[PDB]
Amino acid sequence: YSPTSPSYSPTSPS
Amino acid sequence: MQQDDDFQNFVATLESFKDLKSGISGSRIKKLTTYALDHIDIESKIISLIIDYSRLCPDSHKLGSLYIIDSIGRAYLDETRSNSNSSSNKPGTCAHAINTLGEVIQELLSDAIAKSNQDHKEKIRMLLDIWDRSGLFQKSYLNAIRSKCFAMDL
Repeated sequence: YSPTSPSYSPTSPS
Repeated sequence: MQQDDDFQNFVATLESFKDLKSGISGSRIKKLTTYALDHIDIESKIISLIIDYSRLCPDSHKLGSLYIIDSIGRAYLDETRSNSNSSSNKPGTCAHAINTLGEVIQELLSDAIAKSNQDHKEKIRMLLDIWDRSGLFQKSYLNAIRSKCFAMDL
């Protein structure tokens, strides 16, 4: 797991 | 959906975001972006809410709001880029939402970096690096960091 749920980045808003 | 899935999802999600510390979980961003992108019938309300959400809240929420503004902003930008003034009427909506963030993005970034440590700074640097890498943004529209000093000089 990671500090985010689900994982998200500025790579894609969707 | 039901009458319990109104703007209540957006507000209650942003509230639950404020209620917590550390971690920028994408699920809350998904709920916010979801209700925004679901129909686009609210602009200045959604935007005033996320900007002021950053305004009233601690450092974790400056970064969190940058990621929320990032998802809704990029999604709005693509959605209105897919549209044209020759196929639309009555100005407003997500176009004006971006236009409104355009008057606060300067203080949102500059404070979000100045409030940050090396790690959060570098994350903000990476966010704007991906904006520049995507080619979806251009020069003289990202000076918001009050020029490169903030996260771009080091």
